This record gives sequence, structure tokens and C-alpha cells, in this order.
Amino acid sequence: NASLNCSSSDRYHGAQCTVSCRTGYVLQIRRDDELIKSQTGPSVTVTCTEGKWNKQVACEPVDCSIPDHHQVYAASFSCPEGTTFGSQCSFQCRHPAQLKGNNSLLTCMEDGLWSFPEALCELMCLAPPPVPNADLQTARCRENKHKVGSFCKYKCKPGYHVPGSSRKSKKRAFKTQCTQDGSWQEGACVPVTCDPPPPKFHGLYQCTNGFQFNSECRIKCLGSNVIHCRKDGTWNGSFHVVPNELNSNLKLQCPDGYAIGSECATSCLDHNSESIILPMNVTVRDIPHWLNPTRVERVVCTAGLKWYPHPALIHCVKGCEPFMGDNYCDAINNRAFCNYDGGDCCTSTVKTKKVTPFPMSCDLQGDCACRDPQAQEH
Amino acid sequence: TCPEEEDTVKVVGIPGCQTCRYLLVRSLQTFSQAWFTCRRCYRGNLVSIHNFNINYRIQCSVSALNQGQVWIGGRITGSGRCRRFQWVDGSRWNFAYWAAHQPWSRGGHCVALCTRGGHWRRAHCLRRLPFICSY
Amino acid sequence: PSRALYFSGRGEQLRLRADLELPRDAFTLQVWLRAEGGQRSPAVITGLYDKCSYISRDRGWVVGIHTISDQDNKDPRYFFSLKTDRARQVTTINAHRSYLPGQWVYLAATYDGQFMKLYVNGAQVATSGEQVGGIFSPLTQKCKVLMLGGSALNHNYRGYIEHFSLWKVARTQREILSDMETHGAHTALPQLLLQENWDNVKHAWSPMKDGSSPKVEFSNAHGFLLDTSLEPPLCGQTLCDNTEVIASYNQLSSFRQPKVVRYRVVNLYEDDHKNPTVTREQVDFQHHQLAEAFKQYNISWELDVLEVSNSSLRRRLILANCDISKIGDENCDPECNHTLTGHDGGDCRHLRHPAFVKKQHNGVCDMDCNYERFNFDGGECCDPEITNVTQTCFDPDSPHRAYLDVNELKNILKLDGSTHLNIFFAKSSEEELAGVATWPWDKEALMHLGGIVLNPSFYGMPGHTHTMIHEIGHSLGLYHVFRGISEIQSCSDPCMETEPSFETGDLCNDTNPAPKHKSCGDPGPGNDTCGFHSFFNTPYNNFMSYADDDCTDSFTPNQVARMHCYLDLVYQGWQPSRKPAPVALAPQVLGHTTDSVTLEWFPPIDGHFFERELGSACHLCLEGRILVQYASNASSPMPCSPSGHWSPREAEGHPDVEQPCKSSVRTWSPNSAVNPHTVPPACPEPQGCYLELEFLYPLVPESLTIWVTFVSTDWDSSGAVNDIKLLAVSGKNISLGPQNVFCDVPLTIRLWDVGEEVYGIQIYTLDEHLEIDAAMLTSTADTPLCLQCKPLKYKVVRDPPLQMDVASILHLNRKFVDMDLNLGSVYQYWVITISGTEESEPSPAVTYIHGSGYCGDGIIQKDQGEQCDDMNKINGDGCSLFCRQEVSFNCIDEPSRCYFHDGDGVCEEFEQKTSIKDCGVYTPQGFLDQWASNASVSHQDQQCPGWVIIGQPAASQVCRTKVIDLSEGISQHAWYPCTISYPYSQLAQTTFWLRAYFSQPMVAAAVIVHLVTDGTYYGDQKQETISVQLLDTKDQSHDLGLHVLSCRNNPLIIPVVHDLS
Repeated sequence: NASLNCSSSDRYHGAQCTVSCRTGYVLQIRRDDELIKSQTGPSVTVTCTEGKWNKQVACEPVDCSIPDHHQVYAASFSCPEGTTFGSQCSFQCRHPAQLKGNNSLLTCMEDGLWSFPEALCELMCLAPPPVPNADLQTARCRENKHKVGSFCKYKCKPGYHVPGSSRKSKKRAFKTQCTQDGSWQEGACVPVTCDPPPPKFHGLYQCTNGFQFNSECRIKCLGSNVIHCRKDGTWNGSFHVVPNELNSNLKLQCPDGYAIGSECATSCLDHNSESIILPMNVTVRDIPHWLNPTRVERVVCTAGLKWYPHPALIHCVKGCEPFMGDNYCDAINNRAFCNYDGGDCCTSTVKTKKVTPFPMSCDLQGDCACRDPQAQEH
Repeated sequence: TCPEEEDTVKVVGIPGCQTCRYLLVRSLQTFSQAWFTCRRCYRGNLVSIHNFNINYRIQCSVSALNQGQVWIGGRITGSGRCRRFQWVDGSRWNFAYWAAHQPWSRGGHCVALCTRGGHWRRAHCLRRLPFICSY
Repeated sequence: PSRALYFSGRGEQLRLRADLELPRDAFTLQVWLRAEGGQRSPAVITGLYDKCSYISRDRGWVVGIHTISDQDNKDPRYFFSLKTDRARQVTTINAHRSYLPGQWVYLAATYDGQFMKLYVNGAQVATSGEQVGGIFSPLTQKCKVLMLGGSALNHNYRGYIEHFSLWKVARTQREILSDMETHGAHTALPQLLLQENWDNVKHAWSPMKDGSSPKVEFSNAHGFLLDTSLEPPLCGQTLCDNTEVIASYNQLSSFRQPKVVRYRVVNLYEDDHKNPTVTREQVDFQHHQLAEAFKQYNISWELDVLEVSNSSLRRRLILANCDISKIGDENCDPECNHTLTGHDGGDCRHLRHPAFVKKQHNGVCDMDCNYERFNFDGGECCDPEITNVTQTCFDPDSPHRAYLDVNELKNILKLDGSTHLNIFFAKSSEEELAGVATWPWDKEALMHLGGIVLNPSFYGMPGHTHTMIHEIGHSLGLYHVFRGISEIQSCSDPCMETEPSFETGDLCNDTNPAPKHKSCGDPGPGNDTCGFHSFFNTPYNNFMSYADDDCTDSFTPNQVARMHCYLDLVYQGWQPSRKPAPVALAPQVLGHTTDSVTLEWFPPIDGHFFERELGSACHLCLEGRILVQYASNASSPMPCSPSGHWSPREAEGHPDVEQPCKSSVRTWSPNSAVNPHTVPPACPEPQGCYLELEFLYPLVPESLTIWVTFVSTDWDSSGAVNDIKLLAVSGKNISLGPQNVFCDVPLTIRLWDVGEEVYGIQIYTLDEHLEIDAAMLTSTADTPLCLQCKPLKYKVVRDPPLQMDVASILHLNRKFVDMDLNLGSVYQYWVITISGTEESEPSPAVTYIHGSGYCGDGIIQKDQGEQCDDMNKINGDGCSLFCRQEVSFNCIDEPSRCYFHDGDGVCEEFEQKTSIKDCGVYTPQGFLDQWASNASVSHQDQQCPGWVIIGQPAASQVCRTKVIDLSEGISQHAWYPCTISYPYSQLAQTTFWLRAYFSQPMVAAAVIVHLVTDGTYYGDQKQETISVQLLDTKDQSHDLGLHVLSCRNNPLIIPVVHDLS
């Protein structure tokens, strides 16, 4: 696959021949265990020495890349002839795509790039799946044809909201975007909590949905313990009528004794320990770094002469060190239990604008990493 | 409660203040603990830096340590809006060699010297770090 | 006329209408644009984007301004970036220099389907061949959009667009230069898709909905046919340091006329006026010795003596080279060693114990207790009731003390240094030199803080009569002779003169390189010099060297030319003779016809376009009647003390920083006013710390530039400058938005509809390390302060006699046309400057032959020394107006079109020796080069590989020097010791070795060692040496010696001298 010309007709010790390859071929000029880079110029002049050829000159077909998804989007490629020069490949559009165009073949070319596609796989967003307790607000979003990248507005019911919403600003409508793969942004009108019942009557309650919106909580036994969550988030009423199983460091001090409804202070004997309520599937040494367990302040007696924060249920775990907010990242406090050390482990939130682990040998992308989801890196 | 003999390193030979000799101790102690320790075991306070050659020789001495910080004698004594740094031995503060955005980023009330670069960083006084003293 | 759009950064942008069909295979974008200084970082002037879908985006081509270093934002250049639909990567090509923030630039990006090229001012500055094929298919032609001045992500642009032009074919460079020369309509050609005049911006362009349309103004882009700005060299500082300006002073003897210079000697007296600092005998003897020394160099000195009777100022000790902050520093300083100093507060005295014990204070002051470690006897010695203040107080924190700095002395005296060379006297304990002499290019050279500080103990002494000549040479712009060897940063400094030249070292061709020594002869071996072991023809007898005063007796004529040129340049107020400054450059031939020729010349060397009036603002006026002034009064609030309002003496005059992206002492900072002991407060959140810069003459402004020198590298927020509020004389504050800034180029703001006069600005900052170097206000075209002044006139005199009427008329403008030329005759022209009735020195003469060629004719004539010839007379291209080619440009055609060859893709035979990037390392025809393999190093780590030495060197890597930490990007190209840092290597001495093996053992004619770092620490002035030992096959070491490392010698060549026996 080349044109060769020798300036001397006679072949003798000292003659040279210039070989230049044709279009669509890449040179690989090599020697014995010597892999040199390809010459930019087409012409290479080879001279025989001692009756032998000093180098090997070859011209491979120019390797077009295996047809990527970034070449033609939403297509599957079948190339039986390969990816060499002169080869052809076919592409078939996806199931959520329409094949429009005269020819659906891509040709590998001289320069090493696949030719311009003559068929455009056009993706059309269909009707989105329904969401419970939500109504679609846009009339053109009910159709089966929609532009890709636009937003369709779904409004939740009053009392249903996106979780993480503030009390003062309760937003009851969201939007979902038609994505590139024909799907939509996921969104569920699920509220985390209507309102929390007081701890003095916790334990015997049975609700339809737990603490969720419009959940009727009843306590099995004047008035009764039956209340209904309202639109503003409040109830129409309220509930009415020695712990030897302690932890390794747990201490309880009662200012009013063991009377009904009295509140006693809880503490851990170790200075670097905090008392929390651990779930049954959450151990002591495998608490997740994204989880924020509920810290214990007081033990308050209930109507069944028991303790809402039971002392055995109370675990004194290794508490947060006081080294928070000192422009220093620590591996112990790098969790939501210790506010990710006050956000010092992320560049965008630290005050000195540079992440510095306190030990000089810590995993910067590992244990001493930035795990704050409010940071600009995440 | 005095430190060991193997961990103490004697540094002397600075072109400025060749009479004053420093001791770097790799005993990881806090500011108050190491301050009172080298007050009660030696006859001087923590190191007060007054020029650049002392800072450069101290950085050369502590650049081999695995810990990133060493202790110097700086301490912030004041409240309000305009506080004042001062050394532990009562000498005046005339030399300041800080890092980027260091004295106006809050943080700890004590002053430490970084082993990489030699610039000073505000650090918490309860951190167990190596300390430099002199007598 | 010609109209130009003004895009601002607020979001003003356009898009092309869909009727014009965008090019697919080849295109050419030509646009005259005038950028502003402060830009958004990837600013887009013109882009071809796709709005079809958000998959495989940034396809198309975009021209704009973007920084080379993305993580630092230091070097902003014009770029052209292309990514065709068939390609998998985007290729960006950039210009060769930072963009000029106030000048018209003719950008032209062409692409012919295989090569993408960028032309800046008609000279090709970048090319690439990665992108191939057409840009997009005809099927996808509907969704392609052409945005002007912006993008989808609001990458806006601040500046002027004059002549937009889009072509469906890729023009050659000659057609680019033709369209630059001919700015007319190209719509007659069918290939021209779109050329633009902004008479009707609503015809072919539609603005965005949110972003309003940019305003159309009048431009006058092609205002000048001669570029009147001549840049100094890299080692120079002013227009006088230029080679072509100093060549006229060196050649012509009419420039070195005798000049009378007025200087003032100030002696401090008490109130009784009995005790002089200097006696009248040594004053007269120094004046006689000075007039004896400078009579043969045509400089006349007029002595004035001023008697200052202040009893408090006389009792103090004036410290020349000492600092009041160095007194408390425990490092001993030689210059601060006197009785009134206290021997640096005892720090240079060995009786001072190293411990700090604060003794009890009781009664009278003690001499042993007055030291720093005794805390100045508890302040008893500085009390005025105990003893005298002027002999006992050593505490620099006290308001009244024994010693005083000269910079504090000049503030007390406040001597008008604009008319006399003030001489000051101060004591130096080291006594090896005098005080600090202010250079002519410093901002204080005409202020009250400038002059010469001398030592009165050696004043007019038979062995010390030549120090005032040395300091006067320093104050007239002469460096030391040993500047090119001893007063350099490292061995890689560009000003290290290997050979005598006008652009290196002391900027003198006569003075040979030499180190510093006290001998009156040639020195022998020296370790201070990098590569030069010996020197010959050392100027030991020169006044500027370090020889003794009896040895120094001669001035070179080049130093005389520099002194006369700096007296003409900046020192016009000192001389009582009001003769105007000459036109320092010869007149240039712009063009010739069959019956006429046209001449245009530079402005005079004074830089003033108006007559000299003492009591007005005539020195601020430019070529037009605009007024360009700097911040006369600065005021910033003291952060700790409430309503402190400290006045920065820096950040007032003309900008005077050397490294433009480095923290400096010549700049205002928000945290520089506070003491070291107090905690510097952070700036407030809604506004920030502000600088209030007041200008001397309030006027109607049109432009405002701020030289923001240093910005914070780790800067998460968007804009460093929070806002800029112009203070009007009526009391109204006119607020501008948050302005983006760059490190290198000055921030420039164009002000619209500011009818009221503005006397100052306030610059607000949320950054505490921001440094402002200067501010500059430029007024409108007609200023009432410049209407009173009368401009200079110019008279053209020919060596053949001209006509009486032609010679009689004095030209206001700098253009001359004559029709009185014969076709075969030779004419020498010159121009004399006439202010009133008095005339100046003649300009150098231009010899012109009416038949033969010249500099700007367009034909290369090698007889006149023309390496290139283009008709531009513009220094922005590759060919100068002196018709010599510029640095790293090559001009090919007979009408010289020039291209940037230093970073080009191709390698040519004339750049094999010079360039390591385009070609390989240069090996001669009788030699072969073999590179290392399987090398072993002394120190190995995980971060440093150690096997990166195998094979070809890192030719694309640049050589770094004075670098603190080598952890940026050099670990992937070259090996340095990872485990040992420079302070730890300084503490414990160790030796590193690099053992490199070779596959085929051959003879070693030379050893090529390619380095990317000199090894010089930024705090240590010592040079670094490498020792090379050849190892045999019999395992024997042959020493090749110690060699210094320089970035100039990147492939160090070590020649092996083998004995032939």
C-alpha cells in the first residue's frame, strides 16, 4: 500500500529508495527492538547497508475508533467489516428513538474519523409515569410528544411536600425534566413528618401511616387519644393519661425523683462520649457517616410508668472532639454526627480555603475526605 | 513529668542569635502541657521568633518531622474586634510570618509553625504536637 | 463614519439571523476588536455553537480571550478553539503574548479543512493540524447558531467590535493583510458570506431577550500610521533604555550639549545656627571636585545650600541603610551599630545574654539594662524626666527616640525635589557605601522623597571624593558595572551579560562583564561567577565599580549618553535653560509617490505634547486635549484603630512593580497598615475593605485603569474587586459593578454618561491579599485644563535648501509632505522642535533617495540592513518600523508576511540549533546521540518514579528557577529527590547521585545533560553545581568536573577532553 521510487536504477551497496504511502494508511517505521514514532511526512528514504535493510517500513490501515455512543447517540452499532480504512458500519436507533434519514451507514475515512451520519436518531419523550398525590399542571405534558430538556410541573396536595422542606416555606409544587434517555426526573410527594407527638405519651401509639401526613394515631386503652393531622400541620388535640439496665458510662440524675412525668438528666461518664438512641440494625462501631442519630438530653417518664429513652437503648458512643471549626480536617469528626468537623474537610466550606488533614499521613480521598453534600464538590 | 532524652534534639548555629540555643522535643503534648513541662524541666519558656533566620533554621530543624506542626510561644490575648498576639515570655511581637488568610480566619487561639514552608498557622491549644523550647 | 459596538460584561450579546447559511468546510473570521483589561476568564468574542441537543456539546468553533494557566489565571491570550462533529477532542490554539488591554487587534481565525490558523494583527501566531474534515453536516445546519460577544453560559465580553467579517473560504495570509489594509466592503465577492458595518445592527443580528443590545459608538480605529510607543528592553526601565533611542545619543554629538543642573546640599543646624552637619570647606571642596569630574562630560552643576535650623532634628542620628524594625530583631545587622542605636539594641553585642528576663524598674536609666532582652529598663530610659531623650531612648515603639530614618527625615523637611537634586546626609555603620539613591524611573524622582543620601564623615575627603560622583551616576540612570555578574538573581537571569551589549547587564556596550572587587586590576579566579573563571578588560577605573576612590577616574561615553538622555527625559525641571527636548528618533518615510514623499516623526523625548508652563496642568495633557492623571492622595481606614485613616504613600503614582503577579512592598494591601502584634480584622461581608484614591484635578472622566498586581490564588468567589464607586464633586456616589481582574494586565473601565466631575474613586474588596499598585483617570477629548495650554510646533529642515515658504511654516501635527523633489537627488531631512521662539536640538537626519528604496517601501533591500520589509510601520506585527524582524518571528515573502516559528508544528533548518521544541536536540553531522536506559537513582519514592530519565528528554517542559517546591508537574517528566527537601538537605548534608546506563557502550565525545530546574532555592543566592563521572566497561570513573546549571544552557554540553596518547 505504497509507492516506491529509487533515484538510482542500479542496486548496489549505497543505493537508496524513497517510499511514500497512499491515502488512508499510517506508517510504522521500526527497527530491531526499536519502536519509533510515526513520521509526519509521507516519504521515507531507506538505504540498504551490508546487503540488508536497516529498518522495516510498513503502512497499516488507519484505525478508526470503535463507534462510540458519543459519535451517534441512542444507537447500537454493528460493523461486520471492521474498523479499518474503507470499512462500513451500520447503526440502529433505540426503542425510545425514531430512525429518520436516508442512509444509516457510517464509513471509516482517510483522516481516521467516521463520516457524517445521514440518519438522526430522534428521541421523543412520551407521557410521564403518574405520581401519587400529585396533579400535572401543564396541558401539553399530557401529550405523548414533548421536547427534550423542558420541564413539566407537578403540584402536590396540601400537606404533601418534598422531604427536607422548611416549616416557614412549605413548597407544594415541583418540576420534572425530560432526560436524554427518554425518562424523566423522579419525584415523589412524600412528607417525612406531619408533627411529632410529645415524648411523655410515646410508646403505646398506633397510627395508620406513623408520623406522616393525615395519619390517625390511637393509643389503646372524658376524651380519647385520637387526633387528626390538619392542613397547617397541627393536631386537633393532644394525648393524655430504678433503671438498672444502664450502659458502660451512662449516668442519670433525677432532680424530681422517680415521679410521674419527671425529667431526669442523662450523661456519659467518659468526657469524649455522647448518649444517643441507636437503632436495632445499627451497631456501635459501624454507625454510618451520613447518619445523624438522635442525641439524648433527658429521660422523661411515660403513662405506662416506663422510660421513652430507655437506658439500655441509650448508647454512649465516642463523642465529637471539640476540634470543630478550627480550619482543620479530622478523620474522627468527618461525619454528619459531628457536622463533618464543621465543614473543614471541604475546600469550598473551610475558612482558609485549603483542605489540611491534621495528621500529615491520612487518606485525602478516603477517611479524611469531603463528605458534606452541601459542598460544591458533591 | 519531664520528657525523655532520645526525643530531644539540640539546634544551634544560626547566623543571627548564635548564643541562643533551641531544643525540639517530639513529645506530642498540648500547649499548656508542653509549656508547663518545659517551664518546670528547663529554665525558659517557649520559643519567641523575632527575625527570619531563626524561623528558617527552625523550619530546617523540624522539616523532617512526621507531624505537620510544631509549637511556638505565640498566644492571642484579647477579646472584641482588635486582639493582640503576644509571646509567652513577655517579649514584644515584632516579627510576623503567617500563611495565606491565617490571622483573620478564627480557629484556635494558639500559634503553631508548619513544618512544610515554615509559615505560622493558628491552631487549637489542645492539639498534641511536637514543641520547641529554649533556655 | 465607521461605527463600533461596545459590549459590556453585564450580558449584552447578539446572535446571527438564520437566513445567512453558516460555513461547513472552510471559514475565515476577521474582526477588529479593542478589548478591555478585566475580562471573564473564558471570554468569548465569537462562537459557533449548537442548540440541537445537550449531548456531545462544545462542538463548533469559538474565538475569544482565555488564560493559559487555568488554575492561576495569570496569562490571558487570544484563543481559537475548534471541535468538529467527527472529532473526539477540542483543539485550542493561543497567541504568543498576553493581549494588549487597550489597543485595536485584528483577529483572524481561518480553517481550511486540515489546518486551523490564528492571525493577530496580520502575523500568524498559531497553527494546528489536528482537526480534519468539515465542521458539520448539511443535515444539522438548522440548529447551528453564531453568537457574538457571548455564549450560552454568559461568557461575556468587554470591549469594542468594529468590522465583523465571516468568509466561507479560508483566505491566505496575503488576503488577510489585504483586508487589514483595505477596510472597505467585501460584499462584491461571492465567497464573502457576511461582512459587517454597524450602521444597522437590527438587520442581520438579533439580541437575546434577557441581554440588551450593545451600544453603537464611533471608533476611529485606523487613527495612526506610525506607532509612537517604543518599548524598553527586558533589563531596561524607560524609553531611554531602548537601543534605537540610545543609538542616536551615542552617535550624534549635538545631543550631548553642556547642560546646567541645579542641585541642593542640605545641612542640619540647631536653633542657634552654630553647628553645621557639613563644614563649608568640604562643601566647597566637594563642589570643586564635582565640577572638575563632570566638566569633560558636558554636565554643569550649580550648587545651592539650604540651612535648616531645627534643634530637635540635629540631636538625632540619621540612619541611611538601617530599618527601625530591624532594631528589635535578634539577627545582628552591621548598618545599625552606633551609640544612638544601642548596638542594634544589644543584638550585635555579645554581652547580651540570650534569655529574656524582664527586670524590675527602679530609678535612673542603666546602660546595661537598655538592651532589648532587658526590655529597655522597663521604659525608664525613654522617659523624658529621667534623662535626655535624644541620647538614651532605644525603643523603636516609642514615639520619641534617638535614631531617625532618612525616609522619616524627608517627610519632616518636605523639600521640593522637583527643581533641585537634594543631597541628604546620614550615618552608615557598615560604611562600605553611601545611602540609597533614587533612580530616574522611580516614582519619587521628582517628589519630596527623592534625592541622594550620603555619609558626612567621608564627605570631601581626599580618599573619599568620588562617592558623590558614584551616587550622582546612580541618580542619573547608571547601574553598577558588576550588575551583569554579581547583581543578578541566579545564573539563569536574562540580564546576565555573557558579552557586552546594550540590552544586558549595565546596558552599556563599552563596559565588559566583571564581578565586584576592591582591586584596581583584573581579578583572577572567582567562585561567585557561574561559568566565567577569568575576566579581561575589566573596568576597574570606572566610577560605577567597587574600586577605591583613587582608582575610579573614567566614564565610558555610553554612560555619558545615558546620563544626558536621562537629563533630557525626566530631569527637565532641574535645568534652568528652557530649551525644548529634541525628537530622539529620525523621521520615518511613510510613503512615496512620483512627485512627493510623506514623512512622520516621533514625539520629543520629553514625552510632552504641549508647552512647558509651571503653574498649570500642561504636563498631564496627551497628543489630544485629554488629561491623564494618577491618584494624588490615597486614604484607607486603619482596620484596628477606629477612624485611623492611614495614608498609603504607595498606590499613588505611576505603577512601579517589577514582577506583576507577585506580592510587593510598592502596593496597597488591606492588612499592611496593622502592626505585627495586633490581629488583622477581616473585611466586612456586604462591602469590604476599601481604598479611597483622590485625584488632583477633578474633571469629566472617560476611562479609569487600576493596576491590581496580586490576587489570591485560592479564590473561590467570583470577583476580587467588590465594587468601584466614583465620588462626584456634587456629593453623589456613582457605583459600578463587581469587576473581574487579572494579575498581569491592568483593569480598565470605560465610563459612560458621567457628566459630573469626579475627584476620586473608592475601590472595595472582599479579598485581604489584594494589592493595588496605581490608579489612572483619563478625561474626555476636550478638557478645560488642557485648553489653556499651547501645543508644540515642528519645523522640517532639509540638507538641500528648501523653499522659503515651505521652511517658514511651523507644523502643528507630525506630518510633512513636499512636492519639491527631483527624481535623482538625495535629501537628508530632520525636524527641530519649536515651543515658543526657542528651538531644540536637531533630530537625527533621514537620508532619502527619490528613486531607490527605503524602510517602508514594501521591498526587502539587504543593502540597508533590512531583514524584513512591510509597509505597516507598526510594531505589533513580526516586522518593526525599523525594518528588523522581531523576536521568534520569521518573514518569508518579498512583501514580508511574518509567522511565529518558535512553537510551530514544522521544524526548519534555521531553527534546529535555536529551538528544542520544534526539532530535537541539535547533534552535528559528525556525531550521534544515544539516550539513557534503565537508569538508577539515589533516592526513590512512590511519588518520584526514578525511571523517567529513560529515552528522549522533556523538551516541551520549560526550565524553572528560584522555585520553592518542585511538586507542580515536573515529577512526570524528570527526576528530583522526593524524600529530601531543601530545608532538610540544608540541615543534614547529603549527596545525591544519578546513575544512567546505556544499551550500546560507545565512546563519549560529550555528555548531554538536559535539566528542567536549576535547583536554586528562592531564599538562597548560591548557585548549584553538577558533577559528572563517566563510567567505563572496566568500572572506572573519569571525572568531567563541576558545572553550574543555567536555564540558558538547557541541554548542558560537557566536552570530554581525552588525551590522545
